Amino acid sequence: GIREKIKLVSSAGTGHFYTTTKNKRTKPEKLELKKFDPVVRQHVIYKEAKI
Amino acid sequence: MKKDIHPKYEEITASCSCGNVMKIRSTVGHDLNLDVCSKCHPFFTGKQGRVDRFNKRFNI
Amino acid sequence: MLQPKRTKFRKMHKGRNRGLAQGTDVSFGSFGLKAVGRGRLTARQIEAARRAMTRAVKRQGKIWIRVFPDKPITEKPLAVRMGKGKGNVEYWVALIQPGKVLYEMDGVPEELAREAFKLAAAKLPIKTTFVTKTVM
Amino acid sequence: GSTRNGRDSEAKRLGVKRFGGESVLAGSIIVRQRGTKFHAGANVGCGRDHTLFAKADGKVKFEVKGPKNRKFISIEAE
Amino acid sequence: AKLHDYYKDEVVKKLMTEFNYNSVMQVPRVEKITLNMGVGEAIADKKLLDNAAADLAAISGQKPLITKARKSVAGFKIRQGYPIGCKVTLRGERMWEFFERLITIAVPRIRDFRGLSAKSFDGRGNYSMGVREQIIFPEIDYDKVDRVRGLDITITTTAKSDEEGRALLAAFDFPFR
Amino acid sequence: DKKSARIRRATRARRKLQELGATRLVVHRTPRHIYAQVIAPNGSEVLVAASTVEKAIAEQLKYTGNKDAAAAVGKAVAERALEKGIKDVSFDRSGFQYHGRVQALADAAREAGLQF
RNA sequence: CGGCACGUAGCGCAGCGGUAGCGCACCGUCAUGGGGUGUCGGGGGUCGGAGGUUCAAAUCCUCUCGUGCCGACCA
RNA sequence: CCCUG
RNA sequence: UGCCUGGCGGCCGUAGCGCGGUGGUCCCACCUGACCCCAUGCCGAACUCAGAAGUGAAACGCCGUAGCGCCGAUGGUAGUGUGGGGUCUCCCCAUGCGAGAGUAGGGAACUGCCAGGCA
RNA sequence: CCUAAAGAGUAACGGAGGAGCACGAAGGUUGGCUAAUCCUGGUCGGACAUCAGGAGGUUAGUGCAAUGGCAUAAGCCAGCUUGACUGCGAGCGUGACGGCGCGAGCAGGUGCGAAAGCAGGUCAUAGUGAUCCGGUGGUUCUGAAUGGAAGGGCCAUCGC
RNA sequence: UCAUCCCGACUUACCAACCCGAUGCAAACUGCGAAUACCGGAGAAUGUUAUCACGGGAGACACACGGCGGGUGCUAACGU
Ligand SMILES: [Mg+2]
Ligand SMILES: [Mg+2]
Ligand SMILES: [Mg+2]
Ligand SMILES: [Mg+2]
Ligand SMILES: [Mg+2]
Ligand SMILES: [Mg+2]
Ligand SMILES: [Mg+2]
Ligand SMILES: [Mg+2]
Ligand SMILES: [Mg+2]
Ligand SMILES: [Mg+2]
Ligand SMILES: [Mg+2]
Ligand SMILES: [Mg+2]
Ligand SMILES: [Mg+2]
Ligand SMILES: [Mg+2]
Ligand SMILES: [Mg+2]
Ligand SMILES: [Mg+2]
Ligand SMILES: [Mg+2]
Ligand SMILES: [Mg+2]
Ligand SMILES: [Mg+2]
Ligand SMILES: [Mg+2]
Ligand SMILES: [Zn+2]
Repeated sequence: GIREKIKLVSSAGTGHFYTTTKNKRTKPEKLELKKFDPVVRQHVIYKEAKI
Repeated sequence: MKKDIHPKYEEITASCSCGNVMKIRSTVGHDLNLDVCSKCHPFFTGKQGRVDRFNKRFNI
Repeated sequence: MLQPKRTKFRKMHKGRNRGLAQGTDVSFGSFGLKAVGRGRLTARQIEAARRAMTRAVKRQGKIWIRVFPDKPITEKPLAVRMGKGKGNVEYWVALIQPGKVLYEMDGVPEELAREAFKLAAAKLPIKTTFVTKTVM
Repeated sequence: GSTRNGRDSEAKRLGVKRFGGESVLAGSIIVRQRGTKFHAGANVGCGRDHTLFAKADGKVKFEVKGPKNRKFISIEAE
Repeated sequence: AKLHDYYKDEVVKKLMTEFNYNSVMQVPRVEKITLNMGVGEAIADKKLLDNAAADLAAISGQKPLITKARKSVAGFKIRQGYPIGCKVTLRGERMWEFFERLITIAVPRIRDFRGLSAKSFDGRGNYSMGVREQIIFPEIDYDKVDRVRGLDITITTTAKSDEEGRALLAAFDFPFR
Repeated sequence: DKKSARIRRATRARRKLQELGATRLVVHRTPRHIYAQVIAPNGSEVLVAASTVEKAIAEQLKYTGNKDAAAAVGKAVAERALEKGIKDVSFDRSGFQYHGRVQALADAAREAGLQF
């Protein structure tokens, strides 16, 4: 209900993004996770971006 | 014992007024002057009637 | 009028009454009224029988009631179509098989106990009989 | 009147799928269950909803083992 | 430390004498001494808990646990895991220095002191006691205190019964009445 | 108590190794002595054993409960395991922390030839 | 008979997870020759009953017995 | 505003 | 070869509790210290390390003891498949299977590998 | 969950309860720990706050209903992290079908651990919506004379 | 009821927690537990392949009673 969708876009600049859900009421700060990126084959920083 | 969180702690001389000195490892730093110790408390040393008051009051 | 003080569930299935009862022995007292037929006993029937026993004997001896009406019975109110939910709870019964020692008593002479059991059996809806404590 | 009941769920088709003494292929489901009613023994894996599957071919075989008397399923290799 | 020397030099053989044991370590020891101070008004103000923790650090020479609520209780308006107490545990040479401090400074300084109750044992040889005013303690000074406060003391020992514990404490000349 | 606590700690690793079916290099540590056994995957038959209570180790070692004891018994169990022909074992700390004497044991075995 | 609305101080009424509130009324003192009106200052409630969850229940749920309303229709 | 017949 | 001890298993209460006794040459445990390796949301309590003065107190092992827990017959009873039958809410007969509870009784475990001490 | 007749399945306006979520830690690993309740003792502190000891043995707990689980803990605590990965998938369960679910193993890269190893979300089972029509980003895959472009396709994803 | 500040002392018309002993009951109880049933393997006989797969054509998806196990109803109904 209160969790809304966000996309984690890569810092490799290839425009590849995962999508998760987030509770912005509890945690206003952004989300950065080192996750696998399939086009650059490296575990790279995925940072929060709006839908 | 960790390091750098416990309160600061050295040896201190203490002196009780009955002529007593003792050697105590503590935190206040300065030496201690003591009112009463275990060697001079009345309980520790052990130093801790109507008809008689009537007779002494109104003796005949 | 006997009734459990609280129960896990408000309504219960109809069930069956097959088999022969245990508790077929006189346990506490000496002289017992034991069922021979098979059927249900309303808590009202239990109360009426117990009253008949105690006021026939006039408060000597002691009376044990070896059955308890734990089973709720529903009845649908009149002029109501079939279905639309199980009916409301109406009274409580105890399923009694043959050979169930229903009532038990002690401290009383034999003829008086037999007479009191005769009044009790007249109030009961099922076949009963008189039994005596055996040492084994 | 009206009822507050009338709800139920679809049945989940639990239970033992391959009984004692079956010949099983690799990856075949032995038991679907809620929790480890049956525990995994040799050559048996326990998938994330506690589904017991055969990690290798062979003959499936039930046992009781352990100090707490638990049912274990194993695959005795053919 | 000198109390430990007193123990190892005379108290063990004295215990041997009046109890007729078979072992010098049938002679009981002091297992631990823990100091508690329940500061349950922290729900009203958490800062006085910090002041109290500083005071208990001052007496103990040791940083205390800020212990939290085990289970939420309606009557005292506490939630589970809320910091409402302070505690230290004392072992070894710290037993002996703090016990020396207590038995040779603090119990002479108790206001209207008449001795301690010998019935304060818990039935298993362990002793407990309650101090009402920490100002009887010279580890804290008079005019820098904020609130009157007390604490409670437990000496847990390996003694198997109350008579064993009271015999040990009488060997240390603990003021029973 | 401490023995049952150590057994409870070791049970997870021991059943994991028993399910994997690997030969086990089990350590047992006492304040005075240390013992090490390489045992079969069946869990009932040992392959080799080495301990500080043996004369052929205690005669040249000074004290039996130190890092030197751990290193010597690790060296010894390593060559007897190699000459019996294992080359491949999985470690079993048996609830002891992987630190100090147990660590010195494992390092001695690893440097003296076992890979784990 | 089926819903759905409410049981709050002596009375009339708000409040519908942690606090019980307003008015009339009662009491005490002033003002009056005295009463009323007026002025000052107080108190008063198992929150309808019972039991279930929750750290906690007036507030959430179930049943209960009261009062009100809307329907108990085609034949 | 009122003042028991 | 025998006894004792430790480790790892088999087995999962006939094996577990209780009560009484017994052991420290070796082993084990308690233990002695801990500025150091490491550690305590405080404490060398635990964990870790360096040792070996003392103790088998606790622990642990062993032995004895049914006060229990546990196992457990034979027969009987309940139930039930199949075929028939009745007074058909429930029972009966032929036949096959055959409980649970309880009783007599059993029962204070047995065993494999390695290592150490003594004989 | 029961009805449901000891495989599965099985109806009723049959009997009882829940959901339309939550969490970047409440996930991964490593390491450690064990509950409820009661009694005794103790300053405010009382029946119940904190501490010590004893009995007890999961009668606790599980983010939320019930059932089945759980001590090797799936329960509690701390350190480090992002496997809540990408392309696949032997085989199997379950559905009339659309579908749903389990899954060893392979390749790339990673986290934890000394390593053996574990990790493709949470103890499991609820927490959800086909298709069309569009919207956003990438991919020349196509591109109505040719080069582009629009539009379309594919991949990711959004709006009942 | 006696003393009634803390204390404390009596009797129960009495009510009774825990535990122990004994007797029952449960669809939503299980420290036990069948008969049947169901899955699989081997074996002999019998059966007009009775089995499975694919393709052509359907019909049917209003059932009734009786037996046994049950829910519901009144263990009422030629009820459901
Ligand atoms: Mg009309
Ligand atoms: Mg008038
Ligand atoms: Mg130590
Ligand atoms: Mg002993
Ligand atoms: Mg039997
Ligand atoms: Mg024994
Ligand atoms: Mg079934
Ligand atoms: Mg069936
Ligand atoms: Mg069908
Ligand atoms: Mg672990
Ligand atoms: Mg977890
Ligand atoms: Mg979780
Ligand atoms: Mg869950
Ligand atoms: Mg063109
Ligand atoms: Mg053109
Ligand atoms: Mg496009
Ligand atoms: Mg139709
Ligand atoms: Mg139909
Ligand atoms: Mg039909
Ligand atoms: Mg019909
Ligand atoms: Zn003095």
